[PDB]
Amino acid sequence: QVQLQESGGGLMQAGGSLRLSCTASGSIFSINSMGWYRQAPGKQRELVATITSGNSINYADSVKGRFTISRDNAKNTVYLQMNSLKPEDTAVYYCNADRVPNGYNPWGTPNDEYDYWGQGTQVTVS
Amino acid sequence: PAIPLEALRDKALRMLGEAVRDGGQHARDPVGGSVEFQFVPVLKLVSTLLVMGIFGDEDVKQILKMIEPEVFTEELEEGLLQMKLPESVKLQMCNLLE
Amino acid sequence: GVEIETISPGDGRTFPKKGQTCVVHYTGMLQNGKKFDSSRDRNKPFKFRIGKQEVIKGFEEGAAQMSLGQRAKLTCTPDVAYGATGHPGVIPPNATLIFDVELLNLE
Amino acid sequence: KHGRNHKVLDVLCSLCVCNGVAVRSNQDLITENLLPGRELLLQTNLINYVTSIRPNIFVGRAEGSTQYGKWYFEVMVDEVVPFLTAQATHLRVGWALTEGYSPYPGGGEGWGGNGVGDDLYSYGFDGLHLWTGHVARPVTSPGQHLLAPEDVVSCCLDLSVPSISFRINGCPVQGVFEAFNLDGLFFPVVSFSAGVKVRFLLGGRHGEFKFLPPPGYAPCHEAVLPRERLRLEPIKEYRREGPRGPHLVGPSRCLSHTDFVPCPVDTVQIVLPPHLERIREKLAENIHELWALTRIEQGWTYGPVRDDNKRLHPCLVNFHSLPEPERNYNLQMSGETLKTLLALGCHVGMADEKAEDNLKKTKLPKTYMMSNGYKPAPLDLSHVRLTPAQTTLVDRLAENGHNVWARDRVAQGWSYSAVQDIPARRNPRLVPYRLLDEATKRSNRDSLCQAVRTLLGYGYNIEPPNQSRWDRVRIFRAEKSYTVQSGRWYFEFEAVTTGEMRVGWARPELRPDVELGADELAYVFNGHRGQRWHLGSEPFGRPWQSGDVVGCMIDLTENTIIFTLNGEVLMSDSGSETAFREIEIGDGFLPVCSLGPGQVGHLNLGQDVSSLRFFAICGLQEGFEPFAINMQRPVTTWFSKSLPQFEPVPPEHPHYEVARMDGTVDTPPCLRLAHRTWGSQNSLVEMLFLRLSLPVQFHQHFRCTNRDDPEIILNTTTYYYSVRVFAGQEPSCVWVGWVTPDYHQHDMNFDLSKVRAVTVTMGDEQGNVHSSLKCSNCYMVWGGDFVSPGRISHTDLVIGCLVDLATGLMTFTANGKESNTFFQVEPNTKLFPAVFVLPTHQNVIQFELGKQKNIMPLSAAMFLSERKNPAPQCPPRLEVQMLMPVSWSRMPNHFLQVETRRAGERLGWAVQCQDPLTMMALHIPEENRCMDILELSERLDLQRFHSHTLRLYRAVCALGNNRVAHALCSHVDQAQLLHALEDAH
Repeated sequence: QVQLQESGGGLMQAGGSLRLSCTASGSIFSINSMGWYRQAPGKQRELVATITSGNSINYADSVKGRFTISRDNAKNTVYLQMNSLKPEDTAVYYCNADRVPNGYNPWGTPNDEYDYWGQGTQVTVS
Repeated sequence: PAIPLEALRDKALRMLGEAVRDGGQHARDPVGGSVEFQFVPVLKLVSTLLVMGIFGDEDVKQILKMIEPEVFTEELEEGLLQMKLPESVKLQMCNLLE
Repeated sequence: GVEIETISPGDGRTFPKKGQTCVVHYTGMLQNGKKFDSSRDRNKPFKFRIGKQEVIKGFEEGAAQMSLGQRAKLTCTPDVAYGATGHPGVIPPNATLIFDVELLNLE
Repeated sequence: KHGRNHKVLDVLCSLCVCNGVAVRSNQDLITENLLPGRELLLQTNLINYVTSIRPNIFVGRAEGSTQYGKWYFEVMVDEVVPFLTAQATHLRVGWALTEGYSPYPGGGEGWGGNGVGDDLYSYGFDGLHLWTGHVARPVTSPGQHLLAPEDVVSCCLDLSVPSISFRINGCPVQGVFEAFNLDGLFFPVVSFSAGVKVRFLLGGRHGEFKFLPPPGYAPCHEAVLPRERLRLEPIKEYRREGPRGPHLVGPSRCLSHTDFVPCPVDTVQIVLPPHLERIREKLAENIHELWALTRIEQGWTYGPVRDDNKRLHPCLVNFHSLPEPERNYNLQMSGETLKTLLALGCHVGMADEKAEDNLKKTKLPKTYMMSNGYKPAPLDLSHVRLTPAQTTLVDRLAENGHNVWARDRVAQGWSYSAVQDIPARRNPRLVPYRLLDEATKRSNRDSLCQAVRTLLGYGYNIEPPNQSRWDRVRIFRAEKSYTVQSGRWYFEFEAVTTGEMRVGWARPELRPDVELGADELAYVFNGHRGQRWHLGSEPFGRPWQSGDVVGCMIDLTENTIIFTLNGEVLMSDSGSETAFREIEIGDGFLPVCSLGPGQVGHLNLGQDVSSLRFFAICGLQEGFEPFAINMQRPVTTWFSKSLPQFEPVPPEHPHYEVARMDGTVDTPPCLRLAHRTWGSQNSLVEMLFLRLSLPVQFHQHFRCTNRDDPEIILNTTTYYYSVRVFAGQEPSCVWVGWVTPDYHQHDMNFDLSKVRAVTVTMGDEQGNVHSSLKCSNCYMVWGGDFVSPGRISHTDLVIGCLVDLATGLMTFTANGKESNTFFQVEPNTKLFPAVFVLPTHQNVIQFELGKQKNIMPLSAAMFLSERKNPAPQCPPRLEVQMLMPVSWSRMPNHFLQVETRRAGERLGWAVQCQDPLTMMALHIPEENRCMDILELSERLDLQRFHSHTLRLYRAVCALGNNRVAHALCSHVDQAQLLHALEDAH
């Protein structure tokens, strides 16, 4: 099983350096992508800048700030640095792994449904 | 033991009436498996209640109609003596006439 | 001895006293769930007055203890239900009679 | 000691009265001796019907299943009529198991009117009682009262640990059922009597939870399957209503817990030919082309920075130009497509090497190229389309793919729900691909359809590669009271649902086990295959169509039987009009029909010519009387009821024999079992269940706590019996023990792991448990223990069993070694000795009914007369019985009308019933089972004994014995007598 353990997201003043490390331990097969999500208390989990094994970074409307992402397949470790802190940015962050690459899948719903979320961590902005 | 006389009287009277109608009609499913079982227990019950005296004057008049509507009339239906009957029915009806 | 067990709550205030007649629709069975009495099929309430002890002590005390509008179960030992003196043909000499009684229309 | 015979009753009547003079002393003695016992004598009493309705929600966890396992629902009761129809109104709410819960109208366990919680497979909560296995245990509640109007009952079921819990008016119930078997699926169920009005509350749109669900539980309304819809339906039935009238129905096919678990086929392990780097590359290219065209059709564009919102393709190249995390993803999905194809029985490789040369692609205008340009020409695949075999290949590939995905989900912990809840790790697709709806199947197939289209376009070498009989057969027949042995009779059968229907005429000696047409006793016609069956089968005519009517008709004037379809007379192969000829009258013939699962059809005997259709075409103008025309009351029929019940040894059984040797010196009386045809042709082997006819009952109060000693013999309570297992019989598949009077497991693959067991735990308000009672339908010991305790040894295995009726404990010993398995029971419980055996040799087992030192033999336990005689005896009544799976029963004349609908979103589903219905029950004391009095019409021996018993009642009541008359009034009631007089059947 592909279990993603996530640690980080310390609380301090706005602009404090926050680096989150997620490692995906499991079968080496079907490990080509790495998504991130954030959900604040009482709202939906929106997608963070998602990086895939070819270091392909896909940004969205929620990447406002600095969200330096860096992955490594040698031990399936990915570091997301949201070192910029804003009052809206407070959320529980989750790290996701899946076989679907570059957010696309000609295969279809099976591989699409082949998602593997993680335990995640908490991030608050003061 | 005390049992409601009049309710059972009316129940047995209507049982007797409908049994007489069913017997007069040709039915291949007789009550109790035969005409004997269809009538004789009912005749015993009615005769016992009649000698008991629970039956009223109107009920006795109705029983006379069951026996023979044309002979017992006051100023189509088949009389109870007209159709073929088993010997047990014959004996019970003779007891009634007695 | 005797045991009482309420089944559906009643008024709770009108406790019958000596000199009153009560009507009950009861259903009595043996130890192994073997029915022997019922006023539900007799189509008549059972009438009994307290003081004349014309009924077994267990039944009169069970009726006296509880109030109006109450249905209950009475476990009456032979000791209060004819004892070893039983009835020939029905109520076995050694038998704890269970009754499902209900109290209505105190006068 | 000599059964139930009416001649002894005649002797008793002669003792009572003779020469018009009655001996009052003798009459009183006989009365006091036999009436008060109320045993060894048939008993009847007034009962009412009970009807049970389920919520059509099936939940139950299993290994690899997708069930959540924590469910909760609510029931509201607002109209209760106390003492309706001179009987307390039945009303219970609870859960029931899909397997083992087989209610029937009338009869059943106990005295009758069984509800939920009257069987071990069901568990119910009354107003202040807990019902399980026909056992009621009082439970303490803040408000102790029966089900009343304006009452709320909340039921919560947990499968992770086997827990059932209830709550009344917000007050939790401190009595919970625990440690029950989890085999099968559990569904809500409410049992009720007349004069009831309730509403379900399943959550969501169908009902509302007035109280919050317990944490970790889920509403039951979200457990509905995608194609399934919420609708109240009986558990199983053999009849239904329709526009023409009564339509008999067959078995009801239902899902199982093993259907929920996904079971895939391994594909990635299998190696593949070297075609992968030649032709699978081109297939991957084609998939890239079609995918790029899908984006072109969408608003997508070729922007190297991947942005779904901005519609940008990361590669932004006509050729897919995808990197290793992308190109290898595509290549591996195509490789796994070929692996799945080969694993599911098909081939992988080439068949035509010039086929891809014939492929010419489809050139498209430059408008498809947008931004950087990602238009690859779709390779034309119209050269070879999808054959039906190829479509089956796509279906199986989609099944296997979604199956492996679903098993991965289950391993992750994904649990199925009707709605899609990824936050709770739930999908509507978590059920297997076979269990998916047509939408999801289509979504998981269309891409594979394109892939197989690519496979065909290139011209590949791919190419596609006992008790169940009674469970799938139901039988109905006319009553044996209408055995016509002459005349010309017509009757019609409409088959609304197409199936294996077998309708025709059968002799009165038709065994329930024998299928119609397999024996000469019935001249039936199975038109599903369009053949006629009589001691075999033979083609005849053509198959019908859904909704066709067959005019089954017979002439004993001509000794023939003919079958006509929709007014068309069916022809044989030779062209003969008559289906059969030379049909001797013999013992007569009766209408009969045989239905399969999920099958419905009307049976019109021909009582009314106005409703008799096609009679003019088929029967009329040919002199053929419609059957049962002059019947006034509706014709009573009989159905083959599938319920395992023990029946004695047939002395003419072709395979098994029982001998009765007793009185031998230094050996107690014993019953020997032999296999007549073992080691020969047609030597059937299967698990055989046997039990002794008479039980032993524990004392009503558990008030305990060389030359045998006479005082210990007189004062002892223990009882002993042994079983001798002969050499040749394997000591593994041998079982010895006791069975409750409600054991109905006719399992050919029987095992001690299959016995029912449930723990009833009673606690206080504080939650501290103070009762830990255990209930089971079988108290019997493991045979692996015997084989371990011991090549075959010539010493016969002696299995001894000791039971204490006063203390209530059970101990087992094997060849003088005391096994560690102990049992404890409750007072006032009766158990039957029983052994379960596998035929392995000519001589297998032998019941030894004897005694040990200071131990009293079972003869005293069964018989009161021999209660103090130490000599062991085997009276003729004590016989051996095995379990018959299916027998015959009588269908009720009338059926209850319960009206159920959906009142609304807030009100959920409204269920109401107010129709009274009261039949008569005849209860057997020793067997603890009841039957309808009308069922005795075909059982003359019991009818004869009952009539002689009534004559005995009159004899003891004769000559104005008023005390005896009063005593008889206690047993035989005024209401029962009045209803007997009012009865017509």
